[PDB]
Amino acid sequence: YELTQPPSVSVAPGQTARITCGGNNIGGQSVHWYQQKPGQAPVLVVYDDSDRPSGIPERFSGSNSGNTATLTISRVEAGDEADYYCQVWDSSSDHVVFGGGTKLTVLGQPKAAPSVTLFPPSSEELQANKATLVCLISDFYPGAVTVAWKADSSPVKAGVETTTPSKQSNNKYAASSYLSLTPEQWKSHRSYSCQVTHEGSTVEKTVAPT
Amino acid sequence: NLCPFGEVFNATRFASVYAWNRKRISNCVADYSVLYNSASFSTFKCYGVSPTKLNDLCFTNVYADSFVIRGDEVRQIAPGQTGNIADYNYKLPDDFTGCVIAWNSNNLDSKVGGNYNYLYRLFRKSNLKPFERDISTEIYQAGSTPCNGVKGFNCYFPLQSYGFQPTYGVGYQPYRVVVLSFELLHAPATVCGP
Amino acid sequence: EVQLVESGGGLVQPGGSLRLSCAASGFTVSSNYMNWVRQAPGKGLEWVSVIYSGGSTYYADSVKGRFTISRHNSKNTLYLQMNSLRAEDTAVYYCARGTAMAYGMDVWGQGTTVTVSSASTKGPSVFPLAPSTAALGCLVKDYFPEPVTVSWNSGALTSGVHTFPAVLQSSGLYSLSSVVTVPSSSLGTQTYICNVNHKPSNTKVDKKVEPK
Ligand SMILES: *[C@@H]1O[C@H](CO)[C@@H](O)[C@H](O)[C@H]1NC(C)=O
Repeated sequence: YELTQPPSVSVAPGQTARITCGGNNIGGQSVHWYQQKPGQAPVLVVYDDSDRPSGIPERFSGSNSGNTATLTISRVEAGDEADYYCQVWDSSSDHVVFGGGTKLTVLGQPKAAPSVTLFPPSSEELQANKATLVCLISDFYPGAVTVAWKADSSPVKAGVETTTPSKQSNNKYAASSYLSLTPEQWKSHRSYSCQVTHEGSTVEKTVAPT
Repeated sequence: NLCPFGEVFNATRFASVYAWNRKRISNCVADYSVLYNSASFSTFKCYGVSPTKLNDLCFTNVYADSFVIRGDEVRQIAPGQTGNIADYNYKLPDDFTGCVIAWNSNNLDSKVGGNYNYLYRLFRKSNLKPFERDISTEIYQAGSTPCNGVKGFNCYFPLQSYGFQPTYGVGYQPYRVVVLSFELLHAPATVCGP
Repeated sequence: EVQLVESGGGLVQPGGSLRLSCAASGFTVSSNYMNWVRQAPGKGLEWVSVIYSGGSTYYADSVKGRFTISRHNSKNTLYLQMNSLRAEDTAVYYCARGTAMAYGMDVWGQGTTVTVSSASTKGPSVFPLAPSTAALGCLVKDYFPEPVTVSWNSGALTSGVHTFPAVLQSSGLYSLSSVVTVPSSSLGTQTYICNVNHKPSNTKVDKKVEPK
């Protein structure tokens, strides 16, 4: 079972934020929404798809429609910046399934498209029987990107290692991804591409063996 | 003098799993192959016996237990299983000799706004013994503080509702389940096959 | 007074064993649904295990056969025994009360950290990221532990430098990159020397980056 959440949701202070959660059997399941502030433990903010726990502000509301559960945060304040997770119990696999997590960031800055630089393995690296592709993303806001590595046109997940976005000196965000492979796979492919998806816009950079 | 299996399988209304309905069958002949070859049952699993041999076998009593669960919980109605239905609602013995029959009842037990008349036990301190029944609705005490019969912190209502809807997935659709236990004591076997 | 307090986390070699404890106050563990839920650094929440009030247990596919959930009513404590540990188990582990079937998980612990790594003090490898205005790079690979210092031309080049935060590898090592934005007119004119200093291993390396 999979619970699908948008990785990032950005809303200006005082506006209304909506976080969706999709699943094949969500209509029959009880969806629970948890909030996790940076550095802390998760807190329950919605249970049984619409019920507010004691101590949770009234602006946190749960809604269910068909097979989609929506957490609505009204009159959003900057303190609500956090990672929000939807959770169910899937009885098809006897599992507690979590969503991918949505990074709710309260906008206090103009949106900035990411700048991506891709570096192929060095000659000395291939001489040392190793190879590393270095994708570097910088100068993007909000600080949430999705990194996808492709060999020619086929997605690759083995050897992918990405950092959590980090604030720069200019209040913008940066991250780094590394693809590790043997020189065999490096020289037996057309090109290797790093795709960085930020706020629904994808920026792709490709390199080829020379 | 046919065994009254019709009023168990073709019953208009079915019991909740937490309050499952037992019907004793004795002093009649029963054709089990007609059961295995009719109504297009979703699941029909026999432990310790086969229907073809059942048609040529004799037993002291036959207990038919009827209830309604969701499809994904049908696999819980089996010996050696765990889970909410198996532990807190309906438990089969490890030596279970008998059959389990289940069929989809979405067209009967589902409603557009949600059918909440079917309930299952979610909270219980200890697992049920085999064939034990618990229809109590006393407020479950999770903490050390007494509950005094009111819902609150550490004070949960033991039963939960399925809320069956036609648009639900198959694993979350209402399935009707009949469990046939075959009891063979040191008494003349009055219920047999042709 | 309603709290969950975790303990037992720390550093464990791959293939080792470790027991996590979660002491409860404000409710009785033996009569509650109790879950262990872990979170890897930078990734999302992953449910690990649950124990029912009646004793039935469920585990995630990733930990099946290795982890064991248990409880002690005398100390009102939940326990998670973890054997045959691998690097992918490195995470912060929380204990929580409740069932996802209804009412959710309300009370959570503060979480304890578990790091499965065999990494020791190791010097880095410094490699050149050549350009095709133009971008030059120094790749620092497979070093432990933090931190490492990167400069360009003995620290005399600072305009346009960017030393990215290091990655935390599954093996337990670290790696980062440092980028300088230089003009295309100075590719074959000026020499660019990147100096990397790692004090734990006394490793100082200077590398020249030139176009291919
Ligand atoms: C239920 O009704 C159908 C109607 O055709 C019949 O064939 C079937 O035998 C009945 N069920 C039982 C258990 O007799």
